[PDB]
Amino acid sequence: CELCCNPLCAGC
Repeated sequence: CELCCNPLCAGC
């Protein structure tokens, strides 16, 4: 998620 690898991460 710190890389926004998954767009459903918070803030992505």
